[PDB]
Amino acid sequence: YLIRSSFNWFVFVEVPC
Amino acid sequence: LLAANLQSSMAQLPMEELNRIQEYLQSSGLAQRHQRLYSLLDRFRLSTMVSPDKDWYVHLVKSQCWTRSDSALLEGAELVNRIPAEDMNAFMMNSEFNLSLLAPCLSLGMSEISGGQKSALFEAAREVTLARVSGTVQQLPAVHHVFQPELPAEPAAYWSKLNDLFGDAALYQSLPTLARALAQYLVVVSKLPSHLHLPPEKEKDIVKFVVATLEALSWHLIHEQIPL
Amino acid sequence: GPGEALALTEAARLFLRQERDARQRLVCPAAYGEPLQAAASALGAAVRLHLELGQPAAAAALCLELAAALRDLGQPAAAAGHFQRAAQLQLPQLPLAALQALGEAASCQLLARDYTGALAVFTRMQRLAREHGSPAALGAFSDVLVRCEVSRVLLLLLLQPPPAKLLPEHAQTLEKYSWEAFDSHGQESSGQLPEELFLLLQSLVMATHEKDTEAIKSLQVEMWPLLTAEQNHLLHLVLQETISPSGQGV
Amino acid sequence: VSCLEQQPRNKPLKALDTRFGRKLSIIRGIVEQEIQAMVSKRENIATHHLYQAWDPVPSLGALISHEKLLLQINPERELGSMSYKLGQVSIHSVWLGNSITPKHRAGVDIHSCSQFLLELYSRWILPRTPAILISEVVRSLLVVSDLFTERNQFELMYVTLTELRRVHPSEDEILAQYLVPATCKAAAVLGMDKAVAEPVSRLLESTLRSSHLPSRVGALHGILYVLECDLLDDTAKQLIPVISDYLLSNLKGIAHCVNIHSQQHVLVMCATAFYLIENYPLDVGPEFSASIIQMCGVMLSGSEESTPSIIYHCALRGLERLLLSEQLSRLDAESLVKLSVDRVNVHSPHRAMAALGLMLTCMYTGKVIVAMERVSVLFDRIRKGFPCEARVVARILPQFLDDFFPPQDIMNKVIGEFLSNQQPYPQFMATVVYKVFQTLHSTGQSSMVRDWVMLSLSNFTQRAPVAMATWSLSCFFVSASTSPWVAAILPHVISRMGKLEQVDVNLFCLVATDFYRHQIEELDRRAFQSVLEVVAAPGSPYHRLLTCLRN
Repeated sequence: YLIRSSFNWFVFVEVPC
Repeated sequence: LLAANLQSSMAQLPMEELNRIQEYLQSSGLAQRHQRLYSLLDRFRLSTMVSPDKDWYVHLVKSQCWTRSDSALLEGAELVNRIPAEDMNAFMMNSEFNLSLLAPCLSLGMSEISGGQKSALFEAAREVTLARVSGTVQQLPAVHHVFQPELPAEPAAYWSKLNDLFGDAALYQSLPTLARALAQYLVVVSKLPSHLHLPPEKEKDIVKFVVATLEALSWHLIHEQIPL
Repeated sequence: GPGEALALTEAARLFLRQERDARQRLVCPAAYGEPLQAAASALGAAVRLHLELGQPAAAAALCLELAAALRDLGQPAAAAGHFQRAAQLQLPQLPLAALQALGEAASCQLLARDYTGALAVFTRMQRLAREHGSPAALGAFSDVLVRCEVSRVLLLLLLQPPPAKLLPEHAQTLEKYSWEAFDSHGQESSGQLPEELFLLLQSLVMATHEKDTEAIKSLQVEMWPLLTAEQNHLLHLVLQETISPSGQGV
Repeated sequence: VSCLEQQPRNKPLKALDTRFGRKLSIIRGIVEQEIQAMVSKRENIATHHLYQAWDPVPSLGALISHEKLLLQINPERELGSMSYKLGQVSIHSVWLGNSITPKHRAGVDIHSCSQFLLELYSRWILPRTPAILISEVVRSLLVVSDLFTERNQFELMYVTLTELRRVHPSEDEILAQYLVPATCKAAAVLGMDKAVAEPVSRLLESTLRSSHLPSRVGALHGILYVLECDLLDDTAKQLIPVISDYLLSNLKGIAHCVNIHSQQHVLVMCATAFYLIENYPLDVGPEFSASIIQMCGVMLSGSEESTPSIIYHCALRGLERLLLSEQLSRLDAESLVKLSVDRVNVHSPHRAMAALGLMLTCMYTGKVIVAMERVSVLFDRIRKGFPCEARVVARILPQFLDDFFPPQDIMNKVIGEFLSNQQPYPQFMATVVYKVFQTLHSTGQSSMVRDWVMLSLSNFTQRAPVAMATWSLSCFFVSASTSPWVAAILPHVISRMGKLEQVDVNLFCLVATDFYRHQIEELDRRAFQSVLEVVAAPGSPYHRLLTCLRN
């Protein structure tokens, strides 16, 4: 999936699926 | 379906339907949009048994810049700025090039011209913009009639041809995309070096294109809704 | 006292009609604003007078008249300041009048491209509307909350504040339109907004998370009938800053 | 297509021709282009295109580019306001353009018009003539004289107005506001000889006391016209003291609460003070300069509500010119540096962006650890600014680093501010790390890149999400590269910041491989695999890359 980046509220990052 | 007993789940979702769903999610690209779902489907199948040279860089830039997209255009303009000047024009003039890059390319290239240096990117993007503007004006009816929202009064000779040209999706989406690039050139053309001013042989094509773009926007209001 | 104040309102409105003739009815290129300078000095003395006479609502009326004039005459930054001076003078005694004045100040900051200033005035309004108008609001304050919600979400999608400026109120507003976890639907509506406008805002906030520009373009034409023209300008700026980011010099 | 000509009162700065002045023009030119986009009134631009700022200032001719007018536009003009203001054309421009020193605009004969109007208006205000019309005719003279082109036009106007001054009642108001600046404009073009100066000084000095605020603002534009002259000492020793007392009296009171007061009054008073400090530095009183800088600091240190945005930019852009003008005493110049840094740390992007311009001009005018307290303000503004500020601070930062520091003194900070979990914009910092490392490769200093990559590789494998750790290393190995076709891909890496598809792993493997083939001796070639092996768990990008290195 995507998840929210922790360093910026508007940035999202992928996690393995 | 995974938590239930297999003899029930194999009857609920046959292998031929699983294979149809899998192929559809790849061909539609929905597999890359919903990776958790696709992973769970391939699990259910398991439960129911280089040298970085010039030409590599050109293949890398092609993977981003020969697309249809609006997602990363300032980054895309910087990537075509590093394609060699002798490859640039043929790279931009190809059918597969993303016409949304032309305004970014003219804006980036102008920032080099205003820095006191020659821009190969600006020259290629200007020529491609003007060539595409003429290339779509050649598809308009040979005798222009006034656009009048109340009455398509000249059907066979003219308004049928405009109803085929506008509303095609493929052509209509190109016009305001090119108009964004033509406007980016026309807002700078008085600030430019003498050889980069408007060609006098292009001035009629530019007026025909501008007229056709407001006519296409008006046609879209009538047959659909508010344009983008 | 009240007769002197009345005469100053008429003497100010004389210079202000004279300014409107030169600026708006004649469109004179030589119209440097000597009557406007005289109108702003005349009302400056009259606001001092109404506040010494201890009647803030009568001083706020002068401030609204001058604020409206400066907006019509093409000076929205000066108008936004006078609308906030009217709001401050009304607020201890007339909360709805103050919300109406802050709404015009926010429109003036948007005309002046002062989007971070507009964002702060909409947050002040949404606080005051909950504080005086309440979790269901009364119908007049509810229409203010509905304006502030939609305007703040589009301003936050335009500006995208860093963690240092994502205030508790901004984070609290945005999370209604967002997902907390990988298997969350996103939150259900509290009934503040129409369901169709709420679903389109959630779709927009989600399309900006997943960088889907084709979805943002589709949602822009779909939301056009539902928004005010000011909100359609905000949503245009979100799609514009999405495709051609500011601050790169290109 | 067009708006009214401006010919400003301030000459091109010579400081900007110096070695550091040229470097300031690049960096302050980046900040100027963004202040214009964010707060310009855009009054002469029809379309949305952000970077199309121009001013109607022709070469005294074709337009002078906005780049080359950098601090030349008149301080009392609001940014991007192209409307007519009293002050459009300076006296030095009337003199230099008309070859008078003490006719056709676009085919149109404007000599015929201005000659005809002088004949009408002089006969119509000096006959028994309607008082409602006299002020409108003298407004016409004040405006139309921007077109005058022969000295006898200003002589005829000066005589006409100085007759009208003794003909018309002494209790006037609506005439005086046009009569004073029109007389001073005429007198100033006539050169302020003793035959004209004493009449004009007596009119200016007395009309500064007028109750009508436009009559004071008109007197201050009159003063701004006469101060362009090569004044005689007997006028300068008497007129300048009256202006400086009037300025110190009316600015020092209002500076804490500007929004209570008329904007054009504060803006014209600042413009007089800046022209006095620059051009009359020996003649103006010892408390002046210092006291003006203090009370302008009190305006800048106000709130978004108490100091309006147009007055904030005026006061700041004025002070910024006074420092690139060489004419400050050092205690005034150093006091302005102390005022600058406290105004970068504010809420609003445009107020902070302007205060950054002021800080930059201070630092390039001053050309040993005190520079480090300035660079940490730039890194803080990348961390706490909106994207539209932080992207601009990140574009100037590589040159500011290269101009004020040896690379070794900031290389620790550059990499730490890209790695920090408190960094909201690592994709802006990636281009800073790139421009710092590619500068070191241009200056033959390639060994320092081998060192700082390997000295920091274990901080990069400690990035919390594996997507953000595989990214960042891809930026670092692109930034470190000597191959031009690898160093070209950084925009393709930056556009993919959140992603972890098979192509994002393959790219990380390729770019880490080519550094290991072409830039990394056996002790380094082993230690690079040792730092990698700690995270080489069976499925990781680090395992996929360790196979490519170990073979």
